[PDB]
Amino acid sequence: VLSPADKTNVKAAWGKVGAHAGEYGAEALERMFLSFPTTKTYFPHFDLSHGSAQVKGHGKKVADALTNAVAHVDDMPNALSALSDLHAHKLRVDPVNFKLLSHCLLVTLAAHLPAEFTPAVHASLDKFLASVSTVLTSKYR
Amino acid sequence: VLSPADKTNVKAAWGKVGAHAGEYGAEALERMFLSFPTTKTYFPHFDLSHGSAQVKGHGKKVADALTNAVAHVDDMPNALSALSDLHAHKLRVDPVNFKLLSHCLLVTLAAHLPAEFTPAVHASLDKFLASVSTVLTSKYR
Amino acid sequence: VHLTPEEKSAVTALWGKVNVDEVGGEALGRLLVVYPWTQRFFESFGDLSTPDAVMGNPKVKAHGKKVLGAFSDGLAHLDNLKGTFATLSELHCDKLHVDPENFRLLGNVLVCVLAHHFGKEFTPPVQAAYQKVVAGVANALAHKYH
Amino acid sequence: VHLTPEEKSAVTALWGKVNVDEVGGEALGRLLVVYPWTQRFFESFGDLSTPDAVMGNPKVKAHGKKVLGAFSDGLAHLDNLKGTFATLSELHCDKLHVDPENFRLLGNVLVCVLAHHFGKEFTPPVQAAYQKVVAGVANALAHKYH
Ligand code: HEM
Ligand code: HEM
Ligand code: HEM
Ligand code: HEM
Repeated sequence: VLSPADKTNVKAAWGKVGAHAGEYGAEALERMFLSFPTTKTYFPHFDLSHGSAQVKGHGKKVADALTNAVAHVDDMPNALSALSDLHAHKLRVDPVNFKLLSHCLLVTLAAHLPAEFTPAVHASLDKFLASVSTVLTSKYR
Repeated sequence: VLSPADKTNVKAAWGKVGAHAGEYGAEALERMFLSFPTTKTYFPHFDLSHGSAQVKGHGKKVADALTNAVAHVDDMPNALSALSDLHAHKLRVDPVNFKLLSHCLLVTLAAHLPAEFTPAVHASLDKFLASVSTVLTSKYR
Repeated sequence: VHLTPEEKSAVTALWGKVNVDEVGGEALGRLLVVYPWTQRFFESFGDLSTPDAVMGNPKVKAHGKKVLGAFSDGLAHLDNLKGTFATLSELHCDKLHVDPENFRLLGNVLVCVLAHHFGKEFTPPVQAAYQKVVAGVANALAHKYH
Repeated sequence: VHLTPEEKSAVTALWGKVNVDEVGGEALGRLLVVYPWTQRFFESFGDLSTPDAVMGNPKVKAHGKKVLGAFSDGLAHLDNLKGTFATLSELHCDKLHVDPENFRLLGNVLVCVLAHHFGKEFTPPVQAAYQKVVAGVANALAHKYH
């Protein structure tokens, strides 16, 4: 459950990300594939080498989705409705993996936002990514 | 999300359990302590030997909580309010342990309900136990 | 995997009563029902849209037999699971692209199935022994992932 | 844990720049803030109800130093983490009653602290090497639980 403080924190952190959101998306993905190789099982059709355009492209889509989630933080389940359908009925990614990507996004943000990544913001961002994950897996069964 | 079919399945299975709720709760705990020994870290004040009075008493309390939850399936956050509060602010059991207990409760039920534990009912109970675990950890942060 | 000799003996004593054909189909079918996302690997099997379709699907039954036959062979080498499942680990990673989390899910569904099948004989200590086995098999199957 | 030679070099090189005292207090503090249920082991430390309280607590700082100092010692014995941490595993299980999931959580928080501190130097390959190390230490600390 996000508190107003959490929403405030996420909107400030995501705002500083700004136009680099897509870049960070791609880096989080690269960090995930290297740190947790079992996640590559969902991308057999991708070139996963460093600097891959598919990774850069997919990173952009993930980032744009998160930006939309932040804009619609008070009604995420409707805002992400299409994505939750796609993940539940088509992609069918095991829920454990969402934690892995979330961790890698936090690591990425920490590496890019020294001043803004305080313990309070870290906590709000972790809750936020967990809520997004929960929404993306809410229609699995 | 629990569908009407899920609710019917759970109600039917738990009704078959009836007066044995407490016995099954104790069995589930013993199963958990033996299969997943890290769970014992939360009970250093208990005698955990087979048939211990503390295990028996605790199993009955756990079972009664689940009976209450089944009866209030459409109103679980309110019905389990005291327990959510207790777990979040006093006991503070790491969320991963709820899936270990839920698995051991399913195994216990399987072992006792030959006719009733069909694949559909198995799914509904697993969903029910996940929902209960979610409510109990909902106030953690 | 480190099972005690009394744990090993309990595991083998119970397994001798298991019809791997029946149990295999039931275990794989329940996995597909209880955790629907695992269906992603079996679109080639046909209709899996309802519990009744899954449980009655002949390809699900045949595959269950194969899986649990390989599991059964593994029980003869509890002291060297890594070795026994090495080729299968490579196959599941490089060719089939199966997330190893699925092996853990199947392990727990199998434990439920054994409990359903044997009832009171599936005691807490016997369960504990099978939990070690199923974790060990999942770890072995995940060892060659990269 | 098996690290490739370049991984070993990366781990060692970065760690040579870490101030254990500082990093330790930050990682433990962040654990207590981000996952507040971990506060259950530290009631005697005082009021831990706000982030500022936690981060400025001298007992959190001190314990952070202790924890990370032991961790540091382990980096010199990557080839035998289990033996190195055996006595500490037994202590955490039998005396302190610490659920080993806590070791996994601290590992991930530690990764975030290193990234925060080192920025761009904490590259994807460097993170991967550290993820292997923190998982190995966590498994080592969990090994003697019974
Ligand atoms: C914050 C969590 C995540 C978000 C917001 C997210 C969002 C998205 C978006 C926006 C797409 C593109 C959909 C489209 O093109 O219409 C997508 C596709 C996909 N996602 Fe998720 N995703 C998340 C986590 C994950 C995880 C954890 C995995 C598994 C490791 C995963 C696997 C996939 C795959 C395989 C695709 C299809 C890629 C392709 O073929 O182009 N995603 N996701
Ligand atoms: C199905 C999920 C669970 C439910 C419904 C449940 C319910 C309960 C209930 C009813 C109580 C007694 C409260 C009272 O004193 O009136 C309790 C206490 C307790 N629970 Fe939970 N519990 C669950 C899972 C867990 C988990 C997984 C653990 C950790 C492994 C755990 C650890 C404890 C502990 C340590 C106590 C205090 C026991 C004592 O000192 O007497 N519980 N729980
Ligand atoms: C106890 C764990 C498991 C064992 C021992 C096992 C064993 C096997 C074996 C022996 C084969 C046939 C290999 C060949 O000769 O081609 C196979 C194939 C396969 N397995 Fe696994 N399996 C296990 C779990 C799983 C699970 C959990 C999944 C997915 C949810 C899975 C997915 C597959 C798929 C998709 C195939 C190929 C099916 C086909 O031929 O169309 N396996 N497995
Ligand atoms: C990298 C993982 C960790 C290492 C290497 C580590 C190491 C240590 C060491 C060296 C001590 C002092 C033991 C002694 O007095 O001889 C200690 C104590 C303790 N640790 Fe761990 N620790 C780790 C993680 C954790 C975590 C995650 C928690 C809980 C969140 C925890 C809880 C405690 C507690 C409660 C004590 C006793 C504190 C006291 O008496 O002042 N430890 N640990």
